[PDB]
Amino acid sequence: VLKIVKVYLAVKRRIQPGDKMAGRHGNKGVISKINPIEDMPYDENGTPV
Amino acid sequence: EFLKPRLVDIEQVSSTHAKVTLEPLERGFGHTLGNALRRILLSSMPGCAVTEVEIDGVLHEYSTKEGVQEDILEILLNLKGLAVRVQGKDEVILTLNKSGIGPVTAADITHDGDVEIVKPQHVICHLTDENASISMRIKVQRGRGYVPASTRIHSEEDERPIGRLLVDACYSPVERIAYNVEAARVEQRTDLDKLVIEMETNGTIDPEEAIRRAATILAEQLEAFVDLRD
Repeated sequence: VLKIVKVYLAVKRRIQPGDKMAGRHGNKGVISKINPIEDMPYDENGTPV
Repeated sequence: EFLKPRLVDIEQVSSTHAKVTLEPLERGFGHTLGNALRRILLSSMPGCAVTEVEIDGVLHEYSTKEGVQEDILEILLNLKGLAVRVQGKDEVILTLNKSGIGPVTAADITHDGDVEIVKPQHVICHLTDENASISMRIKVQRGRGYVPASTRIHSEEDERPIGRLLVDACYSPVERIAYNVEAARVEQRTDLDKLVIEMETNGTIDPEEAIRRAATILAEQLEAFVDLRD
């Protein structure tokens, strides 16, 4: 081998349906659907979840 | 038989937060109109947002400038929260140039006459060196909803300039919409309700113009339903 050329690729992956995003206590699960902000349940304050 | 809801006092708890109330609303229209307006506001409102960032010194998102206390990534993540409005034109290019030590804030940006920074204490970054100087060119444009990092690159077929920084533009001027239906008392008849909407926005839209935009969009949607084409 004469020379080594290493190139580093950076990808910024965003969470999306299928990502096994799991809780701390043994909770599991995949991202079901990205439903919009205003379709989220909201309290009396109107704060979505 | 049906009265028409009327705009009454639109109080300002703050620049961000405002209460808009509709007094003469008939039975069976409180929660209906409330949901209507809330969905329209959170779903479709024009808003000004940062799309492209051009920092003079750094070459890419993960390359960190000498002198600053923050990664260029964190600088972009703060630039997202820039509360800016433009009403003279659709797309503008703000310029920021600051040297010396101290917290580089939004107020330091060279503003034009058509651009307003409604949050002129927004800490963009921290410059921690006398020699170090930060030079930003920030593209702020109008839009709706949320445009994740995947689309405008197809409007130009790859970012031909290098060192350009692409940012998830979140144009939503509003962040909280809530409606409450309360028993309003007026001399006319006996059963009417205040529709009181709390709206927390980024200070870039007036509550009156916001509700007017929402109502106009809803009316345009109901245009087809008023007159069924088949």
